[PDB]
Amino acid sequence: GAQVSTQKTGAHIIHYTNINYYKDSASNSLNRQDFTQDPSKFTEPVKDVMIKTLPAL
Amino acid sequence: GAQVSTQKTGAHIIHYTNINYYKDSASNSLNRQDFTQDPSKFTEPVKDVMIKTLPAL
Amino acid sequence: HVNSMEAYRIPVRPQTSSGEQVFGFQLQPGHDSVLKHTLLGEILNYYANWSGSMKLTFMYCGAAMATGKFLIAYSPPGAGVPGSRRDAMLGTHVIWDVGLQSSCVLCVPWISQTNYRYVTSDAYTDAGYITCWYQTSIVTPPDIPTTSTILCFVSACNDFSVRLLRDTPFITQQALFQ
Amino acid sequence: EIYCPAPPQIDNGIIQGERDHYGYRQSVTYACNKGFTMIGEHSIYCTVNNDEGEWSGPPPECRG
Amino acid sequence: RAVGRVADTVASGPVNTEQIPALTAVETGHTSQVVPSDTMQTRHVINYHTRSESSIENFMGRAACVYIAQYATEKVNDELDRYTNWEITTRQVAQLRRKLEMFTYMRFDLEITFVITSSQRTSTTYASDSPPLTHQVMYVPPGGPIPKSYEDFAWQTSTNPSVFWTEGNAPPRMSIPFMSVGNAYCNFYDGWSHFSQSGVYGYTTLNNMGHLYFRHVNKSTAYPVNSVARVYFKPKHVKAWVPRAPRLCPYLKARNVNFNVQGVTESRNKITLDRS
Amino acid sequence: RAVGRVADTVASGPVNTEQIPALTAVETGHTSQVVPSDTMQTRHVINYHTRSESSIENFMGRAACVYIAQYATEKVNDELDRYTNWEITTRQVAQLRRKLEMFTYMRFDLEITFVITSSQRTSTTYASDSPPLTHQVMYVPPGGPIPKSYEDFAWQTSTNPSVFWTEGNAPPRMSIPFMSVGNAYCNFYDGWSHFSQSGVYGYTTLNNMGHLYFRHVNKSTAYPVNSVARVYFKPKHVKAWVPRAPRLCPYLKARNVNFNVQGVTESRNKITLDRS
Amino acid sequence: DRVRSITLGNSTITTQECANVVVGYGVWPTYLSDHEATAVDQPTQPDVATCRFYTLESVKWESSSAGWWWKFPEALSDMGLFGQNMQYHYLGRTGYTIHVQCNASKFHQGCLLVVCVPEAEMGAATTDHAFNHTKLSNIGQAMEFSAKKSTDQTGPQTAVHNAGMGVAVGNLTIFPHQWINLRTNNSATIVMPYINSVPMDNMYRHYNFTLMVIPFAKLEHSPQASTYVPITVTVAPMCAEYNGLRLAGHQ
Amino acid sequence: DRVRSITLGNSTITTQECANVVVGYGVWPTYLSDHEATAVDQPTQPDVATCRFYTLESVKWESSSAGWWWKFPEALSDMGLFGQNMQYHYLGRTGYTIHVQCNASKFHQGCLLVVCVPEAEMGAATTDHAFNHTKLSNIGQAMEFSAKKSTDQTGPQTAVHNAGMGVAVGNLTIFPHQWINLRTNNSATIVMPYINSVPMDNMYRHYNFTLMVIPFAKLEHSPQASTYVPITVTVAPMCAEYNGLRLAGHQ
Ligand SMILES: CCCCCCCCCCCCC/C=C/[C@H](O)[C@H](N)CO
Ligand SMILES: CCCCCCCCCCCCC/C=C/[C@H](O)[C@H](N)CO
Repeated sequence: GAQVSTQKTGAHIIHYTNINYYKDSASNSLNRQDFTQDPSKFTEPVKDVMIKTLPAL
Repeated sequence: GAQVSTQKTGAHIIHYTNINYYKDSASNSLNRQDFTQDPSKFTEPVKDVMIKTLPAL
Repeated sequence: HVNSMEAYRIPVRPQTSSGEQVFGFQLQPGHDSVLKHTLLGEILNYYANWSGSMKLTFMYCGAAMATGKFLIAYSPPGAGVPGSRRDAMLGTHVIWDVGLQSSCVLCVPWISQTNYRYVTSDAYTDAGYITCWYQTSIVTPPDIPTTSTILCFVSACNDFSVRLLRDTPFITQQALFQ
Repeated sequence: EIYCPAPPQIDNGIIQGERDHYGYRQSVTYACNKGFTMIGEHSIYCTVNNDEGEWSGPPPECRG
Repeated sequence: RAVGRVADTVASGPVNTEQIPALTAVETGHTSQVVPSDTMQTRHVINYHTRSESSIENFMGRAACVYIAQYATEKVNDELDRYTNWEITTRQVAQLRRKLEMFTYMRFDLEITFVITSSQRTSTTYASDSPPLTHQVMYVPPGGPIPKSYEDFAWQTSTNPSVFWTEGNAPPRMSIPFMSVGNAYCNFYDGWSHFSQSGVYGYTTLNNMGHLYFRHVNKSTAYPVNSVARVYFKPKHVKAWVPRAPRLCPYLKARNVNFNVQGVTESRNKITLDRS
Repeated sequence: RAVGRVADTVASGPVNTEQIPALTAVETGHTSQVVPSDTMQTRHVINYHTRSESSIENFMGRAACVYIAQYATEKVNDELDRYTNWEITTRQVAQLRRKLEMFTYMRFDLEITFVITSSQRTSTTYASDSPPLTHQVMYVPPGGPIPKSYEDFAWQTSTNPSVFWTEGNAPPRMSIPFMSVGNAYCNFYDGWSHFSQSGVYGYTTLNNMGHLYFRHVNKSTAYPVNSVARVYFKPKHVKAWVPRAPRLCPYLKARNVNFNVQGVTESRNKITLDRS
Repeated sequence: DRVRSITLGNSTITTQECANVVVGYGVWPTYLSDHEATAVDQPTQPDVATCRFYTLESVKWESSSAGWWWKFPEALSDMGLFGQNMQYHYLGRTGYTIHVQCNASKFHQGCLLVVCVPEAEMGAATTDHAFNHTKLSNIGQAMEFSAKKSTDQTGPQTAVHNAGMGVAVGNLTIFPHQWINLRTNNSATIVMPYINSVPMDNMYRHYNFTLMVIPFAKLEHSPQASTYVPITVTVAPMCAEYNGLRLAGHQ
Repeated sequence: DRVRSITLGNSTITTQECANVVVGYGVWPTYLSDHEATAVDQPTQPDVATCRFYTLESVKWESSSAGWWWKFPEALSDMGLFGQNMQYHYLGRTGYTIHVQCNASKFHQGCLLVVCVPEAEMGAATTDHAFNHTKLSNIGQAMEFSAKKSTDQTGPQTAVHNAGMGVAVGNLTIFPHQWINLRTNNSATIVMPYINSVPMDNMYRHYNFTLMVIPFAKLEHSPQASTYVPITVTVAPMCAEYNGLRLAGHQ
């Protein structure tokens, strides 16, 4: 059961191959390809939403 | 003849690959993924069944 | 009394005042001297974590005409050791009545902030205390001896689980055997 | 508070746990010495019927 | 739910009924099946706890040392000869022996690892240029021709399995099938060896698994060197039958189950507790 | 756009309106979301800049040393014994400790690497022929039997994991799952150890991860040799919760968060600037 | 069968010689509905933290015994979070489950009447003299009827043949009751719903009912038998709720 | 508008110059679900009797002030049935609503930072010396940061520019916070959900977070103005539940 995913190349043959050998999941490689982010918990932790064009007060 | 089974991961890419190389069966890997259990031989070794809510005598 | 069969014998006798303590030990099923050397002790000492609830099944081994009542209590480790029966009735408890059924199962539940507790005890995962108090008394007819015996069995429920294999601190050696 | 007597006790026995002042519902307990067998119970306690005293029952005795 | 997943606690309410889940009888020899939701009020928790580390393959499947085989390059006695031997038995260490006497009958495939560590013997001087030493480990079956000495042509490994190892590399590994003649490895054999109830008592008469002969392939060294060969058994594909009570008292002999008596547990000072 | 790709600046024109994107209120505790195209005129550039090197797997996923374990072949004291130990804690170095106290709760799988470098001890002479030394690294869980000395049968690795290594090869590597009993690795534990608010304060009471015992498998050496074992932790599959402010003052103790006070930043001479 | 098991809160009670369960006047204890209620505030309803089997102190059955009476809820005033929710609240409405238990032998004899008397207003020992509020009901210790008439100056009337209230003591069997007959019975259990003319009331100035136990046939055994048989009461609230949270009382 | 009204339990709070409400890390406080829980007992959930606005003591904003820190829940340990449910229970899980309020005038000036720091482990004043458990957090009185470094033998480090924990004090704005700017703002309110790595924990040996208020721009007014401006904290638990009822602690 092979897995073929996208390599990390620059933005103006682009694949790689991963076979998990060991039976656990602690024995995997690093998960270097997760770039999801949600910064509204720290930037906008407010109860009433505040539009950036309206006055906040 | 490849075999693809489930890795051991926690419970809230998850596969592995096993090719047996040697012709025997003593030369296999460990069978770390058998979690079947039947404890009623040691807990309930009785001839007449005893329901846990009825009195045993 | 460990070098005889008097180790397993919890003695009970007719009392003069109710509410006295039968026995008492900490709930450490891999480290406490009561529970670490039993069948739940020698298997749990091969590991490092344990989860799930346990049982504590009793058995009155007295005369068939005697009569008693007991209150077996497990208290979580917040406020310390329960001092009397009034302090131990507030926690978990089971009132055991001695009749034709000669056994009663206190099922010590699983109350913890951590998913696992350590076998060799650390103060972060302390687990509690198990007591037992005279609920009323022992009342006997004439021509029956006073000292009786209660046998206490320990088991695990169907939600027990252990983790983190290690080697037992019970079988040591210096040199090889020949 | 009212206080029970000492009391003047006892023949052929001994005192276990003597406090000087006895109050409400506190019991004295008397064990007969080694060489004497019982006549009745051991422990009596203090009662209240009026504003003063008193003890509950008669003191025990032992034969040998 | 998945396999090996422990059961969860169902919800319960304040009952007042003729059902008594707490009262039972131990005289029937039946362990109680009391859920914690039978004697109190519990919520509905979901237990994701797996019983993975408890199975006999996960339990026994860790390599444990069984012997410390000492041999040298210049014979000084018969305990430190030019070769050595080891009658194959797993009852010489104290750690693996207790794990195998937790069950009466076992049936396991083995895989053996040798960690062979030479060390220079003390002398007046030590300066020499030494080629990397080579070790031979021959497995003589029960009944084969044992090597009476070094430089003997019983070491020819004509049919017996033999491994060779030049120092510096990975440790050697070979796997062994279920080598008994019965149908399980009897850890305990309550009986005698002869039919008139005599001979030797116990499991000595059933342990017939051969020998294991170690030697240096290199003929000479300018200043002698004492090697130490440690053998690492590890069971796999293991079945286990008729569980025993685990052994209390520590061992004395490698063939008997002889023991001194001791107390059942550690002693405290009083039976109750006292603190308010 | 792809994931982890930063946003680009839209076009803008000269506005004259009742919309005020620049005026806000910090009293609400809300960081402003002012695009540069809100307070000036910007073009339409397209940003291909990825945020790859900022994620917690790319950030923490580099191996950092945590201990320098020293042991020898001839005991001179108890700091340079024939074996040694290390109570497992990642708070003994200053580099990795700051990367882990940037978040309160972490949950990471580990992989451990040992770089073991022997070096000959000074003496009168040094000429000898030495076999390649072998090292054993045993991981005792919290509560197991520790080896009181060398030549003890607690080193039998009957159930504890142990690695062996003959000098000259690649460094050893093993991977470790999420070994806690809670649900996250508490880097900070603001509380006491006993219930009456006493004992020891802080995260010392929660770090119960065991020990790590190092020794030489080779019994002797003609002239002694001091080995140095360095341990290289590297987190992977990492989650991180509740980010802390990064620590200003440098550390003092490996169990406390004790510190000396210092200024918030480096001081200049005047608040303004002067040049025409 | 003759076995029953009650489980309330985190604590359970098992019996093996149990006669039956007398559920008051035929009413299981319930919560206050939306059309019987008067207080317009939101009530606090602790399910497991309050409704559990608080055990009292065990009283001794002498051969010359007369009887004992408890007064609820003021006899449950220093047990658990019951005695803490009673302080921080003006109102309070609950039902109870009272389990009186006494085992001796098959060679003892005796018979108790175990009754729950709603609003047992007790007469004075010496008239034109208002008696004390602790000679009616101390916090944990029961009280004791006398064998003869009382001559106290500031106590209640404790002649047990007049039951304290002034009625014939044998006429108490309309209040929900059982018997503990040492020939057959072992333990008596009564489930008493909330009995009052108001939906909720204060807990300190009003004892909603009174648990009296009285030995009718006295305890007699051989001299070589067990000369100490105890009587333990194990009372549990049921369906409790409180209203009007203010600072801690009770003055 | 600039007006908001919070109603929890039997008590309400009205503001007329309120900036906003900072709901933690974006999480409203909730109860423990059936798949995050560990304790197998039934929890007691008092709705109105616990979740209400307990007000603390009002501290004085001096002109030479440094700052103050409270430590929750141990700063709420003698208020109402919160401090009684904390004694009779091993575990405890709750969220909070913290309302710091301070009005002076339109002729005063000053600016506070009002922050809720999860697990603010504090460094010692004199090292190699374990400090006292009451120099971190007394039961009702707040604590006070010093203006300079501390030289105490058994206290914490109270230099306010290092915030006690050892970090820069200006970097505290990632923990959910507000500001009380006397030019515009009047009161700061933060809704903090339950933040811990375990579902439920003990309440006495663990302070789940720490409310620090620090005057950044100091209080300065005319000499003929009001020379006493107070700072009151009004904290309310939310969605509280407790587990494992045993006798009263906390030793
Ligand atoms: C090239 C070298 C190969 C070496 C081959 C050796 C294989 C023989 C090992 C026998 C495996 C079973 C060991 C005996 C276990 C017993 O049943 C119990 N311990 C009873 O004492
Ligand atoms: C064969 C040798 C195997 C060695 C096994 C060691 C694995 C144990 C390592 C524990 C991993 C977590 C380390 C502790 C991190 C803490 O949560 C924080 N640093 C708090 O101080």
